[PDB]
Amino acid sequence: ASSTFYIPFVNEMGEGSLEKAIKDLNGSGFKNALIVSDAFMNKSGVVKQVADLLKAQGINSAVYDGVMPNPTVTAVLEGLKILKDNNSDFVISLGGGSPHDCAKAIALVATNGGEVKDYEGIDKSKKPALPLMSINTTAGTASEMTRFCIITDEVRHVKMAIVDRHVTPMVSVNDPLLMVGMPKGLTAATGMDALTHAFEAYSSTAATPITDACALKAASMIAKNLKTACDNGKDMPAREAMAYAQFLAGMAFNNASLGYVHAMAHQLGGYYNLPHGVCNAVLLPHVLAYNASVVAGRLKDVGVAMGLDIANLGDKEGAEATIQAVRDLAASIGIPANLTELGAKKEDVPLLADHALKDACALTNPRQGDQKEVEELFLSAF
Amino acid sequence: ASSTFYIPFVNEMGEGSLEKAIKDLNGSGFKNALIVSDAFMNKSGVVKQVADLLKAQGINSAVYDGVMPNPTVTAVLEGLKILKDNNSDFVISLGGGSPHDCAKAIALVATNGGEVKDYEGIDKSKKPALPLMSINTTAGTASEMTRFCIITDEVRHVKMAIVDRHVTPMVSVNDPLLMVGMPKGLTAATGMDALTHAFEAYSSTAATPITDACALKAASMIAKNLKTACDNGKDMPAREAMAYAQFLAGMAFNNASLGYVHAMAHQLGGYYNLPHGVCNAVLLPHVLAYNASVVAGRLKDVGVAMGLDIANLGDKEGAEATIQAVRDLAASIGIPANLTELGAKKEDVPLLADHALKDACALTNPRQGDQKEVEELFLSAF
Ligand SMILES: NC(=O)c1ccc[n+]([C@@H]2O[C@H](COP(=O)([O-])OP(=O)(O)OC[C@H]3O[C@@H](n4cnc5c(N)ncnc54)[C@H](O)[C@@H]3O)[C@@H](O)[C@H]2O)c1
Ligand SMILES: NC(=O)c1ccc[n+]([C@@H]2O[C@H](COP(=O)([O-])OP(=O)(O)OC[C@H]3O[C@@H](n4cnc5c(N)ncnc54)[C@H](O)[C@@H]3O)[C@@H](O)[C@H]2O)c1
Ligand SMILES: [Fe+2]
Ligand SMILES: [Fe+2]
Repeated sequence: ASSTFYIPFVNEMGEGSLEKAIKDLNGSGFKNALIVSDAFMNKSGVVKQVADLLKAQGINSAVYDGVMPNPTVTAVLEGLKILKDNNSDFVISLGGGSPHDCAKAIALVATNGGEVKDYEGIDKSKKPALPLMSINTTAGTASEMTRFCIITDEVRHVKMAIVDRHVTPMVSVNDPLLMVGMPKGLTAATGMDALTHAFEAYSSTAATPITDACALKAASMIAKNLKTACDNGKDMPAREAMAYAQFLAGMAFNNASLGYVHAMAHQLGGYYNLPHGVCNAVLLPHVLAYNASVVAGRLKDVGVAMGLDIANLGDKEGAEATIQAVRDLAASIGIPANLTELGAKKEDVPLLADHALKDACALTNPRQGDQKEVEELFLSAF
Repeated sequence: ASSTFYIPFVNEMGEGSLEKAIKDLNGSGFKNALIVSDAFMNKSGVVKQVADLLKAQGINSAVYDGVMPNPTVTAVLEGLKILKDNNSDFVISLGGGSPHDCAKAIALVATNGGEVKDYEGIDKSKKPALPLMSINTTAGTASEMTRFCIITDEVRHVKMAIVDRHVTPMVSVNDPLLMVGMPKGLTAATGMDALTHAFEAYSSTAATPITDACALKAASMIAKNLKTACDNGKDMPAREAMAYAQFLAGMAFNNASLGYVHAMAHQLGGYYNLPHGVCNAVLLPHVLAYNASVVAGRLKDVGVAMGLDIANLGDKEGAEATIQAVRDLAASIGIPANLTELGAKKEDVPLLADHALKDACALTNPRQGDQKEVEELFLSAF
């Protein structure tokens, strides 16, 4: 239906895929890698691990661990500098979403024009970014496989969006071994983010038969494995399932886009720098009820995929039960009860709702609302 | 077991996807294209169509329409000659699986030099093929998105399989506008080929959560639209659904690989010069029954995705009902009833089985047999 499916040419997954991925670099002609990650990744030795595997392949590396949650333009320039001083010939992002976005920005500018803003928009760059490999460590973002790059400009205090086929990593890596170390909180929040991606992509007005297939399979796997990974981060089968699941969710949202959960969430965790993952998790149930008036039938499909015994229910009751199941799941893994517990203030709703309707994710939401409707939706999230 | 998921980074689909894909070449830098197609595509004017759209973007093009079913080394060589004399900077395949494979080979050799036979096997090429855009016109092969390139050596009558991430097209195009012209025979054939891909991918020992989801969705869409597309090729929705379906089947088989149906069918064609699509179509049900002893349960899963009322049946029964549904679907769209009609001769069975066991697709079949069993499988299809 006049659509486009974006995704990396190569996506390595499963236990041991990291070594496989690095091993595949031998003979590639790369000599100097730029490892873009965060403080924690470098501290716990994950960076070292990569650097050594790389050395065993005759490839040296330089490290930039100055990435903070919700990347910034200063982080990028910071990486470009380190990149230049080491004359890096390729980039490797390591960690959760933040490192990938920063890395995508580094690699794009590395081979293209100047500042980041010059690429704020859709397919702005004319040249492919420097080869980029993204190694994911959380089970919920999928930023390692998206063509999205959101860099925050602390000047104008506005977050720029770079939707470009050129920021799609050349190779994505989802090795569950690097995920076993996720504490319960990050596991629950990123997993609920993955679930949100499935729900919003499946509900999107830009949905295709492909995104639908991936979205439902993702919700199914998350429904059968998120609780386990939260109650036992060492359960390798559950970790591998979530890695696959979060990728499937990405296959879906990277191409069908999202909705009001994210449009609204980006405002709480944007102006109030809250952890992306949880904001979506708490908002999800409430947005589903709102959208249920238009896509009750499809919310039921998701509930059915989730293993719920509702196939015989009408779409209305099926959607409610699915909405209830999401609430029960969130509660079972420690997700906050409402925005009140997130530190949000009801007096900020009018501002949040206005900026929410402005978010690019709001465009594909199945139900379109006005200022009043988004404000009341917010207030109900408290 | 860890896995890898291969796919072009950009995949354009739906009505109008052709115009979008060509428009996106603007500012790409490509000024001279080698269009690889066949006699039909050229005479019917599809080649001119594409050539003209390229012109509107200031891109010249040279055509090679010598491709025939089961692309050969000779065809590859001729195409490289035209490429050379025109110094084409990128390749565009146009048509079904034959042009895509021929184009992948031409593109791979253009940058890697040597001969086609040198790349037979896994990831043998050292450099990425010349940029390649694949425009698919049949609804069943998906070769516009795979990392497989099958070329036939006419001199010694030998099919060579090139399994290399470097042959993955840069951009795939699936515009149902180019599939509307498929005659009922080709619609039925390629449609059954896509269904075979789904079955074999779902039955494969290299299946993953991702290939499973894609395979099942492909089977569900085919069971719902193939018959409609055959009865009336002017039905755009049907054509578009078949296009997404065949792509989804490719998402599955390019990654989990195939099985005995293709292992055997590749021989019938590479010997009696029979159409790829029809060979698998007639063999499918006989191989499914053969494999039913090991994967009856998964075979039942496909049946359910196909909408069969077998959810409440046991695996053996569910599987048998699935296989019968396949036989009935094939009959309903005019697939020849057996290998005798195709012109296959029992006297050649011993050699067909021998080579079938040596086919790369055979390694993933869920049930491994021997010379005698494969010969008997063949004869059972006469
Ligand atoms: N394109 C979009 O619209 C979109 C969608 C979803 C998320 N995002 C972006 O993605 C980012 C969210 O990334 P995220 O939640 O994966 O994490 P971050 O938010 O990437 O990292 C969070 C923290 O978890 C740590 N961590 C990562 N893996 C770990 C492990 N295995 N064990 C222990 N600690 C680990 C990090 O070191 C860090 O301290 C945000 O910047 C968000 O805005 C963008
Ligand atoms: N992943 C892979 O690499 C892969 C998978 C399966 C099959 N294959 C290969 O692909 C080939 C099979 O290709 P196929 O069945 O698509 O067909 P071809 O075999 O591409 O073409 C068959 C005939 O159909 C015609 N045709 C194609 N599109 C048409 C249209 N829109 N309208 C009217 N006629 C049209 C052709 O001009 C030709 O006469 C085999 O050679 C096989 O080995 C490759
Ligand atoms: Fe998200
Ligand atoms: Fe096939």
